[PDB]
Amino acid sequence: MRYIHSEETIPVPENVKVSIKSRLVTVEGPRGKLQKDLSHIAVNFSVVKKGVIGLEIHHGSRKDVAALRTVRTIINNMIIGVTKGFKYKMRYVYAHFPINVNVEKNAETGCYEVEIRNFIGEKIVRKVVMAPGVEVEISKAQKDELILSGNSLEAVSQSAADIQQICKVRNKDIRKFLDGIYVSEKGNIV
Amino acid sequence: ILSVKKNPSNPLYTQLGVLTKGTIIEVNVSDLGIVTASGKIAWGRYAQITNNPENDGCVNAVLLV
Amino acid sequence: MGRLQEYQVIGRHLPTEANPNPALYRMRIFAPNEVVAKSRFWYFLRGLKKVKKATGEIVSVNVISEKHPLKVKNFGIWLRYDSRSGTHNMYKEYRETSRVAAVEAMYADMAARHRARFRSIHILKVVELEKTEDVKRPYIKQLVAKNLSFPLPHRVPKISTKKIFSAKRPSTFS
Amino acid sequence: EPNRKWFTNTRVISQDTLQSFREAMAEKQKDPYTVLLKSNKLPMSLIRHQAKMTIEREPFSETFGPKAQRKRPKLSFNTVDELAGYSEQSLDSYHARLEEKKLLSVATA
Amino acid sequence: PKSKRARVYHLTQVNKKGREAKERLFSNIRETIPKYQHCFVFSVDNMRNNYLKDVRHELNDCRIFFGKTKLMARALGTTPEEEQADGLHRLTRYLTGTVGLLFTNRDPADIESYFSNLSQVDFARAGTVAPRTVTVPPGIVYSTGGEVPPEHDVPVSHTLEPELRRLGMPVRMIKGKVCLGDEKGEASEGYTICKEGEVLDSRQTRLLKLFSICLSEFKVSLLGYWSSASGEVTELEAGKTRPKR
RNA sequence: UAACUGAACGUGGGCGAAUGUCGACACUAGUGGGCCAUUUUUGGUAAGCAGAACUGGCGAUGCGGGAUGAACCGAACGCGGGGUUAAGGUGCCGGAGUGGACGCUCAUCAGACACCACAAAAGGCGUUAGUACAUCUUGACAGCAGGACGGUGGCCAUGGAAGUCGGAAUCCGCUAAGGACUGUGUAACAACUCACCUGCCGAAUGUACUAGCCCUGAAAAUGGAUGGCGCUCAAGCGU
RNA sequence: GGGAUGGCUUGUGGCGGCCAAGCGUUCAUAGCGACGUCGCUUUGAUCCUUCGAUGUCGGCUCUUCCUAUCAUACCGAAGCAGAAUUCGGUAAGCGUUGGAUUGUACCCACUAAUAGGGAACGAGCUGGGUUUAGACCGUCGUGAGACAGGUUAGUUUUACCCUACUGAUGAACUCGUCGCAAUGGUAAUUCAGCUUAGUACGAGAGGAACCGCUGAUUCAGAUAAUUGGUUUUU
Repeated sequence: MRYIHSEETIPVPENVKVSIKSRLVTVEGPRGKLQKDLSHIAVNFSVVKKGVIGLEIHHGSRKDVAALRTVRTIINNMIIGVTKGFKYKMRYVYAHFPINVNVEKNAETGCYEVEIRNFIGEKIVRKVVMAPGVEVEISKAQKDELILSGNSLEAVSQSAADIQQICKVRNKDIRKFLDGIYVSEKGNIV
Repeated sequence: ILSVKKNPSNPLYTQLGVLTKGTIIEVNVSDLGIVTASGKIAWGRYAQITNNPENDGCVNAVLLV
Repeated sequence: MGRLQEYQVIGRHLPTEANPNPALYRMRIFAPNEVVAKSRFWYFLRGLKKVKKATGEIVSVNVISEKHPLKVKNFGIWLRYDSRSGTHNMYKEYRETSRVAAVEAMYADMAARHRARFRSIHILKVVELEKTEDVKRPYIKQLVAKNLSFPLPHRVPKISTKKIFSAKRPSTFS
Repeated sequence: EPNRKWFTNTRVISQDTLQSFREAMAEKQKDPYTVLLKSNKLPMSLIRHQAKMTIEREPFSETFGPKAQRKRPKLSFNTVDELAGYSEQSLDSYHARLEEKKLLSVATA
Repeated sequence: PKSKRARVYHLTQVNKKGREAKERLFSNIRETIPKYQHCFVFSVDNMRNNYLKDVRHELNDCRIFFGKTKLMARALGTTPEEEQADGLHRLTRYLTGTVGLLFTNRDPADIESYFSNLSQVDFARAGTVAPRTVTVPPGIVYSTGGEVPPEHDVPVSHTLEPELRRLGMPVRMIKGKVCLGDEKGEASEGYTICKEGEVLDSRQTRLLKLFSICLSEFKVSLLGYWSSASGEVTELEAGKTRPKR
């Protein structure tokens, strides 16, 4: 079955500017500006109402209709990123060797870098380079905690996943060795 | 097994005592307690081989009760 | 199954001394021509009654033309078809302009979707859905919707196959 | 071919005859210098579970495991005095066996 | 449509009720009408509603129905052409949201007095406003989370630590003790579950329920009552404020 | 025959369904228990297979198409010219359509010559079309916020066992509803959760089958084959 | 004179009886049947039960391929504390040894490991099956002789042809110098020691790993200062 018309709607707050040109969405708000190329999905954008974006597919199959939900959630996440931001709080715990985490800003690349030392007594220094736009802060309120803040949910969550996956225990019982860095809390900055 | 009574393919096969499918053999049934009407022990009874021993590695038979 | 036409085929058993006036049997048959129409009549009549071609006669064959071929109609077709499992019912609907067009579309659709040929499809009933709420399948429930207006995105322009080379890249917006 | 004699007893023998035959043949095996004559025509076919019970009474699953219901061990002693004597004689036997094994670089092939 | 959610079959004794439960509710409500003089409508909104068993036990001579709102409305009769008794369609206008029926032969003044002084302290649900600020102090986490003095409190169970971490408290397991920060109460600040004048969500209410902190109350509010003798509905105080449909 | 009463054979006379259109000698051969195929019949095997009967073909035979070929399809042959076809084809090699209509399928070596085996009542949270049964504004499926109780820590057993180590039963009340309990958990409790019910919401869903196409459903060893390039609203599949 | 089964095969037994989703079946209520289950095929024993070559395999050298992975690389699970593992997955890049025993295929050691196959078994050399002619013993035969057999000694001896391979020249475009890179080949391998650290982990016994450093095994490409070897430097 091919459905003749299928539509989704996105409400837009007052402080958001959305510019779509050849399926390239540019969302700018108080915190910053994000861009995303959605040209790989056949979709027609329109202004159905004031502050309302309309997404429509004509003569599409069920897969083509279902793709609009992904596009809707992507644009909504961009709007939430430029309005409230995204914040991932991570906690690093240890049993015997205290894990040392250093955060600096590589200014030549314009991006933050995290150096992890003494992970279960290893002499190697693990290094994680952040995606641009993600800011790393060692939390002063709680103990042994990083905070990743940004406008791009994909960038912040991918940086968090990189920090988890660079600290993995190998050739040991994971029931006994609980060392590592884990994402404790996910939420919005504001 | 007490004797080979009939190999249906050839009387020479019965003379040689070949155990194949459909062969009538004579077995000692002393461990089954088959008794005559006055108390005599029936210790010999015919049975038929119901498998292919040359392909199975064992002889399986059914009593002719 | 070709350019089909609908035929009223009336036949009967041959009159004998026992039965001077045998009963007449009438069927509506979708067939490409009158020979196929009479053959299908004798096949279906052998399937129901003690009449065959050697013991019966074809009284009448008349083409049943559509009353309003310029009126767009919705048709419900109830049919049985033969598969490797057995006989199965299907009810389908087709939005066409005539019964013969609906039956041709049904034959093409059943061939495409279930690999059923003309030899293994029996047409039991073809009806016109006179009201909109009689429409049950969603693909025509979406066509009978109020104020149905849609565009035609990505229309490849009709370019002649004998003109091999073009000087500009074609547009797909007209 | 079907026949009535397929479903009849082919060799029968009575209680007293079988017992007398077995007793006489056993007396014949007692002497190694006495051998039978025409032994191929003689009925020589007539002449020639604690673990299971324990497993039946106590299954392996009820003995040890996550579903085990065993609570009382099986002992070879009844009171403390026989326990002490059992330990003493067990230690003595263990030491004697160790001395026996001691009395009884890798080696070449 | 191959890609579909696997519908889990439940190997439990209790099954879905269905239409027969609705018919039983209809029969019970339509049979309790000709035996009781007054029929009250009460409301318990945004409340745990687990003391209704105690209310039923205390009012032994009364009959309480707490079924579906629309089911109770259709049982009493929405229109005057289908009402079981006269004036019941006037009573059905108050049945919106979480409400219940109370068939009684007592004094309406006695019923109002009982549902006035009846009050039990209860756990807050999501959407309520926090009356105060609750903060678990840093250090060893106890069962009440600082409600009682720490010298009179058992430490919280070690099995609740993953639940607290999932609910957002950055607690940790030190020597079999759930501790916030360190063992000696250093290097961390207290965890503020809720702030005064803040709408409680499910996470905060679940944290308060785990720490046995009650920040709400169980109040049954009487909206109105229909009398069989007068054949009329007298509307009480909460009935004016509560919306009708 | 009781009988010109019959039996044959003569005398004389009168008067037939459709379609197509040879016999006897003489002399002289070669081959007379070959192969393959459809149908029918008889026996079996784990599967293969082994027999007979008729017919057709080959050995004796070229031509067009199956890329190619003893057994297939079409058609049988003097030397040439013109026209039309059969079987098979029309993206290029290759003469002829990137022809038209309606759909289906995306394959980590699809498919385009399949029927046989692998192989099954086989496994797919691939995708379409149907059939049956069921729920639903008296609010269906999914979610979110809560309840999920009392006799009772039911009986026996166990060092301890309170729904959740075991055995046997498995009832009643309050019900809107809640199992002498679905899992997590405790030494045992506690606590959480499931079944079930209510509040918010808003209109169609759920289960099992059936028919298509697709994935897997077992593969070795020099580098290679729908004939090759290549083909994805096909240059694949059905009409 | 005539000759010299194959899109087969692989990982899970048979016979007999129950149970059963289902297939059938309503004028006969029979018959097949997946999944299972049940009977026959020493309390860690015994060592006092090796059960028939008609069919033939090996070895040297050397190359390549397959994966159905023994080791190395990575990953998932297991009371997997550590150490050592076990089970499984992707993966053929790289390796997979030296010996004993012929009164006739298993043992031993080193090692990371001593994985399994194909291209033969549907005119390279060399030991058995294996067997021309001489001879002996055993069995059979009156015999010549034959064999249930056992032992000894014993004649095939190319290449200069074409192709393939390995290398070396080369006409045409004046000769020569310096270059580019389509295509073809392709290379590294494993272990040990120091430090981490007697640390993590552990009741104890024991006991790692990442980064860093230094050697060695096997393979490969060169080289002759030095040391052995070679002597027609006659």
